[PDB]
Amino acid sequence: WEIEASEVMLSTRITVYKGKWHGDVAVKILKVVDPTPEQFQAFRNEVAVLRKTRHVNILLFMGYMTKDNLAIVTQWCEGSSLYKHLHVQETKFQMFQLIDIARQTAQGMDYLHAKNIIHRDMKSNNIFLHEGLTVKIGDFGLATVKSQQVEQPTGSVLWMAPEVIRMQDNNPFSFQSDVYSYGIVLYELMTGELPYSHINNRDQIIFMVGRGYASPDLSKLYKNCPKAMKRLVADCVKKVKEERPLFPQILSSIELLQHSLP
Amino acid sequence: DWEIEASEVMLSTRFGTVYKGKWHGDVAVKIPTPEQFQAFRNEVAVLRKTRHVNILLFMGYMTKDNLAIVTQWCEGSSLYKHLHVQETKFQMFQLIDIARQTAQGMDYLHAKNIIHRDMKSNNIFLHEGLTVKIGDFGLATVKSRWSGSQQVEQPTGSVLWMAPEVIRMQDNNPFSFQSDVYSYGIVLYELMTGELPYSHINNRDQIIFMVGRGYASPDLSKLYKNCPKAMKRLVADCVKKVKEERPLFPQILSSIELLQHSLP
Amino acid sequence: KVGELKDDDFEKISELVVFKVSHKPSGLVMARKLIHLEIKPAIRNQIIRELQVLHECNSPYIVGFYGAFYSDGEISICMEHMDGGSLDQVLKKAGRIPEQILGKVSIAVIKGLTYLREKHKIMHRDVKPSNILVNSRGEIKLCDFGVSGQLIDAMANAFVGTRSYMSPERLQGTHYSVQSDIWSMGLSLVEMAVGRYPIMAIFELLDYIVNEPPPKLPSGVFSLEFQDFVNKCLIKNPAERADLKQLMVHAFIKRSDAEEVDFAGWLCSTIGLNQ
Amino acid sequence: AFLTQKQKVGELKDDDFEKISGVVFKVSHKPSGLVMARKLIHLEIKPAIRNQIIRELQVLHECNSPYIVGFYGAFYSDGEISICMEHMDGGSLDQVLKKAGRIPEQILGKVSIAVIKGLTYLREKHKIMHRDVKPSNILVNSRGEIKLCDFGVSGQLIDAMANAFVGTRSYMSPERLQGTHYSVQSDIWSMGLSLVEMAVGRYPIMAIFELLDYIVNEPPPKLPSGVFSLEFQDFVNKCLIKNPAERADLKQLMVHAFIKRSDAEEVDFAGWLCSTIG
Ligand SMILES: CNS(=O)(=O)Nc1nccc(Cc2c(C)c3ccc(Oc4ncccc4F)cc3oc2=O)c1F
Ligand SMILES: CNS(=O)(=O)Nc1nccc(Cc2c(C)c3ccc(Oc4ncccc4F)cc3oc2=O)c1F
Repeated sequence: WEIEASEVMLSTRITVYKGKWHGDVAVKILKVVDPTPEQFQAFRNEVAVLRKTRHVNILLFMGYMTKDNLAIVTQWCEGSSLYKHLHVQETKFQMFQLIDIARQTAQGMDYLHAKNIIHRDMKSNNIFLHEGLTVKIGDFGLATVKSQQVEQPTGSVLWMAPEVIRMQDNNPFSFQSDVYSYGIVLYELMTGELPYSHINNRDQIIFMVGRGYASPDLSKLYKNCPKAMKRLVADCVKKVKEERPLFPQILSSIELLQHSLP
Repeated sequence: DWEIEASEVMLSTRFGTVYKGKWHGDVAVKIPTPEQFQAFRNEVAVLRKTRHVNILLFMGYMTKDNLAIVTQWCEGSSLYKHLHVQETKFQMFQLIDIARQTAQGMDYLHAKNIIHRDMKSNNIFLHEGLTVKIGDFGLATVKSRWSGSQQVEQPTGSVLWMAPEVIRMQDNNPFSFQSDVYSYGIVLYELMTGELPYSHINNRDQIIFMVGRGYASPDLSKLYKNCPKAMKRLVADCVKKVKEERPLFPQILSSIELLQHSLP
Repeated sequence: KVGELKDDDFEKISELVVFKVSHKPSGLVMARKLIHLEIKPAIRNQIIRELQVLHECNSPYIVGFYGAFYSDGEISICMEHMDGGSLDQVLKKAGRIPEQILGKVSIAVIKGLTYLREKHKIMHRDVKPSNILVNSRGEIKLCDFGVSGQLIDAMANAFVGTRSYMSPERLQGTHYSVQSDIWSMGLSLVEMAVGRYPIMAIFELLDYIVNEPPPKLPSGVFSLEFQDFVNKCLIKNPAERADLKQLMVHAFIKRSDAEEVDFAGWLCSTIGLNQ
Repeated sequence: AFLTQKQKVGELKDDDFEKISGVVFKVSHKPSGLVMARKLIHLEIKPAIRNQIIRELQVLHECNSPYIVGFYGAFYSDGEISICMEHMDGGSLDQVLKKAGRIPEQILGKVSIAVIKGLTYLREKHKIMHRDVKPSNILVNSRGEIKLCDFGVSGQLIDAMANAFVGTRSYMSPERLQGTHYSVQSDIWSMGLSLVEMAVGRYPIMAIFELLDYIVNEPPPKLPSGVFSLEFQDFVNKCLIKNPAERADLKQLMVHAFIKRSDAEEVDFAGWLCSTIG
């Protein structure tokens, strides 16, 4: 998957650059003057994961770059992120296509778990709503295949798991952390506001979640929703990892609740 | 990417009508003799290289039991149905967008050194009627420095899209970039007119002899008066009987983007 | 006796694409041929309307017709089952075809063409031994002819057709008539006469047809009037080719009609059947 | 004398500035020849939120003191929030802590005097708390004045910044970490932690949750009695009381003896920094 520098023209900048190569492409270039070999092995791990992913719900990898600064070539998504649709512009979504988004991204994470991939960074900025109907999952820089001490967490503290935050295990990252992150995505999806909005302190949120005192509030869910959906929302946010359900049962519940509409 | 699937897909009934399956969403499935194995490994070999938004996304293969190829399930109809079955009232911007998407997919395939050899409007699907998908790579190939050594087989398809040098078969390997350029030119004719070429002829052998001798060409007078003049020039000179005079795909994309940006 | 036809009324028995079927209320065996068409619906309605034309086509030399219908995206044509098979299958099984059988099949095809001319004013256009059938009772019928031009226009895309017995003058688009069918009949009679094309891409065959004259049979293997018959059937000039009234007074047709041949017994010996 | 320097600088635009050397950069205005400090903050928020934030950001104009970093203006450009302030050439004390390793005790006394006077000034005039007292937020110049910066002035901007940087070191009081009542005692706790941190140069005892757990369940570390005089340990143990009820308020930081004897000392900070740089 070798691409030489002279065919990719860097057209506009929106780090990330909108380029032109056999079509509109999005180029994730890491402009670092002194590349450490840690970034080298991170880049090799990223491209090694991206070569194993071929699905309609995953942002499509096409190629990489080696000389000058390291860059990643993928397709150019048209539209905006789910964070930008939900908390920046506030598009008035209707119920049906919200459950459609839920089942599509659940299908994407189910395919990632079937292909033995842990995304590890599931949040709203990683959800691209491509022409308003199709979902894409990208930015696999922290994706890792299971097969040592885990690296320090770097993402936002909202979508992390309590066992991620207290990190008492060498490798607390697993299927169920992604399940809880998907549950938080569902939480913001059915309400439209970020969880723990009444708290404006980062370390307070970290400590209150780590000690298990804090929890998302389901009171802002409208009561015209079917009770199976709120039961699913309550089940997917459960703190202890051994009773959080797996993605095939989630997909089965979603299609079961979709089927019942007359 | 690669690797084999399992019995997760379901068999409903033990050229049909539907071969649709279910494997993490809607998917499309294709279908021990040696002649099937040659084409099957050629299909998987060409499909491991294709990653593009205009190309049909290969998903996996199955070698156990019957030979199968699983790919994504597109929503919509083929382009042939859209022009000759339902007669959808397309606007001109949609047709030019379809032409530039197919040109972009061909430019990617030829830049990555791939010949499908087998264009027609049957193999072009409109995904939700918006984005093109090019598929059915059963007769695809990879060019090489030894590709001229091997002798190509009979295409046995439909003679309306093949090139005169193809239908003559005087060279050892009549296929090249320009044969696909001619087939794309017939596709441009079908987009800009709406009917099959050589409509006044109702004999295939008549078509074979009358085109293979260089005595026939599609009628350029059936193009609409409100078609772009550069579009008429493009479809005219990509169907030239001379193999060398047909322009390459970068020229075609440049002309199409020039005519798109020229329109107010 | 056979009324309307539907898909559920037929039971698949065997393959001859052709599936041998039977109609359950009636109990007679028919032959059902399926063709795949990607054609507009109203056009297929017209295809049904002028495939109803074959109701008045009855003769001892034309395959009987029962009905036609459309189902499951496939056009369904139904004809009388007629078990002796085509001359291509008989040619593969028997190896050679003797000259008196050649005279009988020539008489059959020429009388069928005269019947079609005098009763329907249409033509066959596809003379090749796969389209002539033989019955166990010795009658030689014709089928697969061009009855409705919309169906030719619809089928004008896919043919497989590695070879071609098409007339030379119908390769550049000149005037055509029954003389082209006579010429293709000459090619068919010569083809089976020897059992091979006695001389390889399809365009080379059309080149071979158009630019240089057809071959001659040796005089030592067949009687002289047979070579006279075929060389009158293999004239390149459309006007110089003998028409139907000329072949009905040729010496070969009167000697073949004067001959009494156990054609039914010989074909039953060839297929090895005991009713 | 610094007031008239803003008076000769009119409108500020992004095209009139140039790259020289969130994220913080320095900028200069070419005819004036003065140096300004630019702070760049990235937020993905509503337009109305951005405008009420900038409407809360104008207040820094009336925040004028020799103990508070001066202010120029703030505006919006390229999906970013720009904060313009007046430049300290000496940088924050964290960088000179990494440069020197340790700081002489009278310098910490002068820093303590400056920060407590700044806290008194801020609580008298605006009645607001700093919320972010750490050595990266305190600045010095080549002249010798020590000023506070990047305080919690805009609650909507605090809500916007509530989730961003991960947190490697934390200097925040326990009583706000439980979510209970917090006051200026939180800033006093943070000040005490900052001064002991620059006193010894490193944290004398891990992921961020471990520091949070250690802070909530255990008393803070204390200095040895055999090294320094008992009055400085008295300073730090009055500043490191867990319960804010008996934790010392700013008045008995003012009448505390160490602050008075440090005020009595004449410490020339400019001469020592010029000896440090050369
Ligand atoms: C290749 N040469 S060409 O290019 O001239 N094309 C064509 N030539 C000749 C004909 C046609 C179409 C045609 C076909 C093939 C056809 C087949 C079967 C049929 O059933 C029966 N037939 C006779 C008796 C009883 C029946 F039940 C009716 C048919 O009627 C038709 O019209 C062509 F397309
Ligand atoms: C950990 N405690 S917390 O959870 O409360 N988080 C927060 N703590 C404290 C503050 C804030 C927000 C803040 C920020 C960061 C800020 C930064 C610069 C600024 O410019 C200047 N400032 C002073 C002098 C000159 C200037 F140019 C104004 C600012 O104003 C602000 O409001 C927090 F989010």
